[PDB]
Amino acid sequence: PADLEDNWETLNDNLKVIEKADNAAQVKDALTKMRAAALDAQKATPPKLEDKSPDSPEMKDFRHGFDILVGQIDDALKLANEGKVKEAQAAAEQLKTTRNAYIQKYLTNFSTPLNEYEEVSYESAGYTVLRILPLVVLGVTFVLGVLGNGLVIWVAGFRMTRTVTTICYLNLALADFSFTATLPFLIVSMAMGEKWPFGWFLCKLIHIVVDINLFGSVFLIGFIALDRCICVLHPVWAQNHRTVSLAMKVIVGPWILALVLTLPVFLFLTTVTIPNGDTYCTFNFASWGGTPEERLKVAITMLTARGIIRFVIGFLLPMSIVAICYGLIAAKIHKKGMIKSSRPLRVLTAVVASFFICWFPFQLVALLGTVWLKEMLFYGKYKIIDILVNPTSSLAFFNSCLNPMLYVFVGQDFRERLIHSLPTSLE
Amino acid sequence: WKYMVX
Ligand SMILES: CC(C)CCC[C@@H](C)[C@H]1CC[C@H]2[C@@H]3CC=C4C[C@@H](O)CC[C@]4(C)[C@H]3CC[C@]12C
Repeated sequence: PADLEDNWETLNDNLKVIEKADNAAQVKDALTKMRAAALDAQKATPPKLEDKSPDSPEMKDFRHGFDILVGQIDDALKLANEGKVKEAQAAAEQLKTTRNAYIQKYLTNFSTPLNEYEEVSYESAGYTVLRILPLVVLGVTFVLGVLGNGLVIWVAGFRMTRTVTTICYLNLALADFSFTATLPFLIVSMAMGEKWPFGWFLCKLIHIVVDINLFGSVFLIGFIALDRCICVLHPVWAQNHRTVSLAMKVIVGPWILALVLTLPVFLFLTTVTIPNGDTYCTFNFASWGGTPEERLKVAITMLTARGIIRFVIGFLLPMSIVAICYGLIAAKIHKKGMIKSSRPLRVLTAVVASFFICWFPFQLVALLGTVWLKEMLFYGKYKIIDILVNPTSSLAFFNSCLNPMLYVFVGQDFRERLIHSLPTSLE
Repeated sequence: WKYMVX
């Protein structure tokens, strides 16, 4: 067992002490601490992790790089024991160059998504059908989403009467429609092993439309829950204050919040080109500001902040609202008689179950991937997290075509209004 | 690690 993080923390910390010089034994004290850290860093090599065997063309080369690292440490160490602090610091500059090679080697392999279509570890027929499965789910979500939410845009948007309810369903329909309309670009990207055959402009346009509407979808779901909660708990306040004019103002909130949380996509998402002929639409971590050492710490904190916001703001906030609001509604109906209970109980327990079943797996996988970010960076561990992204993503994406039946067409006025709008159709 | 929506 060994921790590469504390090793490279010791290596970078002592490299700064060597630049301070100020003495001769101070360079020797730092280089000795660097040599101990480089030895442990050689012990933390993933030799057993990737084909455990002696004398290998790819396993004995990552261990040979530390020999050149330890070799350069001795070069600066022999010149330090001779009192010459100038030749010792000059040899430490080459020691920084190889350190920048390992940091870039960690960042490039990290920003490169693992192409599970060519890896031998996922060659079995089981993994082969589990890669087509999220593609099929996105396929049926594309057709059902653009039609299901398209009908709501037409019916509840132009055929029904402008109420607070129809405005809520229209915004929810415009969110899921704009999202599901980008599924063809994401299904061919997932089918090519996370590659991006589209331009740099589409890499930023599509993933912004995705993050804005998906954030909007869950935020509006919680907004509908809040509005439904106030009607049942405060019916007198609703008829005297719940107006269409007020709903026009307070509903821009969820969209502004979805727009701000998408700024990281607008600024740091771009098309990167791997050394061979492969293009990926990801965060270009190996092309940010500061020293290469600084690019390592800002990459973890950025993805940590992104994983926290995805879980807390993107799930804990709407899930708590949905659970509490419909829970307070279930208590208000349990109080008085069954006058308001015109909708079956399967309707009340579906908006809280469909939102949880669809989002919790993906939110759980993305959350585990955030707490194991460093384990994936220094060791490439927890590859099951990457494997489960697409399957759990498609499940959450499928919620964008279930909301029409859960919220809109579950009522009586919407379903019959759609029938009379289409001429000569089956009932 | 892969790019995740959210
Ligand atoms: C933090 C996440 C994970 C869970 C949510 C915890 C907090 C915010 C929740 C849990 C139960 C909630 C309460 C449940 C019921 C009521 C009664 C209602 O008339 C006013 C709000 C009030 C008092 C809620 C306030 C918010 C509340 C205290």
